[PDB]
Amino acid sequence: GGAHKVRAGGPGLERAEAGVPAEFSIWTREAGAGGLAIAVEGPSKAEISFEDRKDGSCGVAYVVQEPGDYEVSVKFNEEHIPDSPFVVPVASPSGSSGSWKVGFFKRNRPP
Repeated sequence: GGAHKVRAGGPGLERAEAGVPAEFSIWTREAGAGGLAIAVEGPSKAEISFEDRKDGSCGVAYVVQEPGDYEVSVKFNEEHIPDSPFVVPVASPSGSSGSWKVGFFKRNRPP
């Protein structure tokens, strides 16, 4: 348990543009130590990066190449946090078949 206490928010959980970094944060202070999993699923393979803010928050950014609908999931100890998975329409800025899912897993350790 503990996923219930985690929150995430940011523009990258609402809308994104192909090739533009889509950003959000995850707040894990009340949840404490446990395993955090962050994944992006959609028609292209995401590149995802993380910044451990050392204050019980995490900065996430992902970039996808192809427009379409993507799901961003955030799980804590293998359970979806509130509002996860987030469905995000990715627009063209102003195709190979199948779908991809790229996930990153790391132990959250409060400082």
